[PDB]
Amino acid sequence: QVQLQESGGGLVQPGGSLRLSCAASGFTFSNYKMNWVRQAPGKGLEWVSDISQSGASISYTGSVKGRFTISRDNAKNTLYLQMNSLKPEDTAVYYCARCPAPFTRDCFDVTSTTYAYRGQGTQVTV
Amino acid sequence: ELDQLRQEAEQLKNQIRDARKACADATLSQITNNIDPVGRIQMRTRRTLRGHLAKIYAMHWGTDSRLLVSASQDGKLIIWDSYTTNKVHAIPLRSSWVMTCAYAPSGNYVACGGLDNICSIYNLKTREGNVRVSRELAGHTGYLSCCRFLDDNQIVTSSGALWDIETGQQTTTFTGHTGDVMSLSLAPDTRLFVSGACDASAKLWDVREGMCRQTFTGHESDINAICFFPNGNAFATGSDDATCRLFDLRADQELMTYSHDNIICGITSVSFSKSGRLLLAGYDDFNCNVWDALKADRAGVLAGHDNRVSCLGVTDDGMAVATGSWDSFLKIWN
Amino acid sequence: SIAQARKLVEQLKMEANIDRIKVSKAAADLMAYCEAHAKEDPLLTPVPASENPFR
Amino acid sequence: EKAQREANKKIEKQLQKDKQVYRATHRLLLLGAGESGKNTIVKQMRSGIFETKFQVDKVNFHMFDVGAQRDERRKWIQCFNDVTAIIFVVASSNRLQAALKLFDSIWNNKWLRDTSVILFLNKQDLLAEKIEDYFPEFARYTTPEDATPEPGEDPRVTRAKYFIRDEFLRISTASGDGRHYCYPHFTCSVDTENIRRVFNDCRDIIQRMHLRQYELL
Amino acid sequence: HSDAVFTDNYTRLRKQMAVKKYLNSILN
Amino acid sequence: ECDYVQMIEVQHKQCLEEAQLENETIGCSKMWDNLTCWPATPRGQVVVLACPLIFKLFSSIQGRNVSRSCTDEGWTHLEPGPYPIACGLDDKAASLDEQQTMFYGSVKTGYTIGYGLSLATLLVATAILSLFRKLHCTRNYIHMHLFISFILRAAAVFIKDLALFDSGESDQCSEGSVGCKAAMVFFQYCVMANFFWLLVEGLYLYTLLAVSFFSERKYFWGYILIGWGVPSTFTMVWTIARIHFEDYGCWDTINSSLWWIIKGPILTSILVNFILFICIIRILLQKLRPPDIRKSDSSPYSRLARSTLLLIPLFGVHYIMFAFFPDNFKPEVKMVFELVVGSFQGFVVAILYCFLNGEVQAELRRKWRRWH
Repeated sequence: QVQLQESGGGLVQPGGSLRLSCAASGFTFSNYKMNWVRQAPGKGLEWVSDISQSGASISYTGSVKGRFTISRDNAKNTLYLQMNSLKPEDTAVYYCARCPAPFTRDCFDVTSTTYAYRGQGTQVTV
Repeated sequence: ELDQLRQEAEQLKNQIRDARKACADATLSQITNNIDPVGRIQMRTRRTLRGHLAKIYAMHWGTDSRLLVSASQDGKLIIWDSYTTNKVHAIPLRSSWVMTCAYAPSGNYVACGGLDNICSIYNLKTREGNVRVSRELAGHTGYLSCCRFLDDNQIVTSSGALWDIETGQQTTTFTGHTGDVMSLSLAPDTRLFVSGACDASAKLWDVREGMCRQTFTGHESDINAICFFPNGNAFATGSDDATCRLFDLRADQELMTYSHDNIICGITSVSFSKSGRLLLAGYDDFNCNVWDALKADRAGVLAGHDNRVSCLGVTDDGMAVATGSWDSFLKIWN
Repeated sequence: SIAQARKLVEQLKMEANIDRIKVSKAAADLMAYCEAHAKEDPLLTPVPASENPFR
Repeated sequence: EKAQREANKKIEKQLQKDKQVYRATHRLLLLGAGESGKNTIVKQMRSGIFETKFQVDKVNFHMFDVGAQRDERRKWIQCFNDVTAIIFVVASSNRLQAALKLFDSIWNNKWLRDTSVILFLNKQDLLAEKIEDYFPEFARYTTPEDATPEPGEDPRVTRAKYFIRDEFLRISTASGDGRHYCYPHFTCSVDTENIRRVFNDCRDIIQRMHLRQYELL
Repeated sequence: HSDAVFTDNYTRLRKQMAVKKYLNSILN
Repeated sequence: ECDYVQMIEVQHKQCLEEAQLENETIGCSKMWDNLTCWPATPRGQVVVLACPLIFKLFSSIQGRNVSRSCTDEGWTHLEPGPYPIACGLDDKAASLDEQQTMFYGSVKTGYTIGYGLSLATLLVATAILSLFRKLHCTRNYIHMHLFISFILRAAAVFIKDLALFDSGESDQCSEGSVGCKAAMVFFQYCVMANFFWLLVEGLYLYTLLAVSFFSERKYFWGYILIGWGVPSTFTMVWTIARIHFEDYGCWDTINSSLWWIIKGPILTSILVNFILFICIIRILLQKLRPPDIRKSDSSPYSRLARSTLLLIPLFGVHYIMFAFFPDNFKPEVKMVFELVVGSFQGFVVAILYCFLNGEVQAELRRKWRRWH
């Protein structure tokens, strides 16, 4: 079945750097656009970044523009997210999400609650 | 707390996967390799129904395999006579966003439902001769996607539940799905039914006790269509990942995957034939594919339709196969 | 989500106790069912026009 | 057989007379990011689907609301591919990023690539807030010469509102390719020009469709 | 239209040719 | 100009009687020679009188007079002019007539072959638009009605050519049959019907563009009426006017005021169309240019020009170019330009709106795949 596992995170000092990994199982990595979404404590889900199937189209939200970067590797079926110059505002639980439909250059309900194609997510605090 | 809940849940999933792997040594394709191929099948458009105004979502074949029901976005539920291509009935609908329709086995009642979250039951035959509203079930919170009649007083509905016609109350709720349930099928013995949601899991529910007996995984996208095998010990699912899958209740695992490289479109309608040898999947490339259930080979292509195919149905006696699409046409194939 | 997790664990435990027969037996059963009703399927074997409603 | 034919012809004439009015009604899909002032707009113009009927210049318009539906909008949105337009409301006053992502999803849908989108910037509260940290590109943004700000408006408010408009248009014009168009507007909840704006946008959409029918566009 | 004026001009030309040929035929 | 040959035999019969007086020196009285007759001649003197009016046509000299006598050997002087007993000026510009008839034959062949090609294309185009059920729509109904109008116009052209010029010119001059009048009436009806359907095509797109919220189904009958009955009414009015007043054989002459009954509406059916066309162009312009903000929309006026070029044959506005000309360059310009463009207009419209149409081609390729 489809499953997403997030690894990494933890407690780091503000302004540091940390790398998060997302492992996918049950489907082809290259056929879906992938997303990172954070949820702050006491707040709803907030979209962070998106990466296309081949990685040509990569975009980030304006809150963390110029600080966080995303990349994907289809051969290892894994996605990497590097965070540099951390901020206290970025204390949240992070979720690696898969777009519901393959071979579609868009996808809906990425930040929707009770999303089926979403991983467990890891808490990141500074 | 929640962490060890998740840990033993993962352990249970691993145990289920190991049990499924142990019970599987050879696939159905390996066994059916030595049987004769079905061959190339030619189907011709025997009748065309053009009375509809907008895109058509669902249809249901009749018990006598002559009368049918069709639902389109114009808000008209049309009862058709498939033999002489003459319209039998046209019932206006309160909500034009109808997504599903069902035909009673006795032929006296017809169900409709959609985004209004309300299922309307109409009496086809009455003393005064005009179809009226007989029941209005408004207990659901999500949009209705499929409905099937168990009998004249028992109905099963799919929303993203079991209802009694006489009292109009939700006597049984089938919970456990995470996504929106899109398709529902009824077993020949009217004792079990499979429901596919907006996820890889399709759940089998017993009609009486109302709990989920089995859960089947394997799909890679949202499940849109489901249909029981004529035998009743198996079923087929069509999802958005451009693949069709066959599962069985006794073994509780996947049989084979029907897919092609040239196909990148999801499946919206599946319906087995009388013998179960043909799967008759409906795709988004404006055409349907006839899939051999035992050899995973495309028997034929039904490219008569001009828009996306939404519903496909097979007669009870397996005489003709009807197909409705996003164009206001219903086409009958042999 | 403690209650939901408990419900999921209970559902998985219930699904663990079901008895599954071998895949080969079920495959043979479906093959025999398909071959027994092959002559009763007009789609598999074309029906003669004499008794065919749709022409 | 004849007993069936009189019923068939009666149903046929009923369907013809209903089609005579079905094509005269325009269907619109109303969408918003929750509490983005859409309900105020509905109250100004006047359980699963809430429908509103209003006649403008002897032309009927039938608008559909989201209603009591779950947040999972991937599936049922496909039911609104044949509507005349999708009126999408954005709270312009990070909900803005969520609205932008939703607009991107709606614009690029395979089934919704043939329907036009009427973009409304309902929350014109930029004057109260006088934003820069949320969008780093806004710091170096310059007001385009195409802007036509009304007299009596602060230049910073105009710069911010056209920055949001261009942020929406860059997604809108990324893959429009001419089959569908977007019509952004700087409207307000209490503004009475929403009906006229929708009327003009629908007229423009139908004229463009007619031009495409004759291959003139 | 152009068709009518062309037809009128051509029929006048044909009549003129016929008259001139009739007069020239009888030289006497 | 066949109304002069009758007096030749009239005078032949009038003076066919034997001479009543033979008391002259030569005895000449009351016989008819090739041109004129003399009742009685005084041999003492000879008079000079005007020549017969038959040669007044194609004559640059007015009031010419010749000397005529009675003598059988010579009616006039030995060498009065080119021909002895005729007017002073008889024949001129021999090669001009030959070059004119050659040019007329060439242009006749040209527009006939153009009309034939247009008809051949229009039959198959109409068959494609009518047989296929998918293409059935109001625009395609106006498109197929305009094709039928062009087909009828070409058929009437061919029938008129067969019944007017293919027949013997002497036979037509001697008498005009009822079939000639019927063919001319059908020709005028078809030409006016074709012109009125180019206007309807322009009016339909105009109504579609300016009035988006317009119900075409309940106004289709009005379009059919204005496209068919009005040309029929005008044709019947012209026919009854010709029958009542100035029949004069075959109704090919247009020098009478009744020709305006056909000329009047047709010009109008052009002018309004042109105006509508202009408005339609403006309707496109605001949409063709960048609607909201400035983009890299290179060459929008080029797109407007190509749209205008492809819309020229559907509207037939080119007729307004040389329609207003009363007599300016009529033979070498208005007729040549308007017959060639009129003959090829049907073919161009058929190949532009049926063969090159995206929807029609997309349906035709899938139909070809279905059949093979």
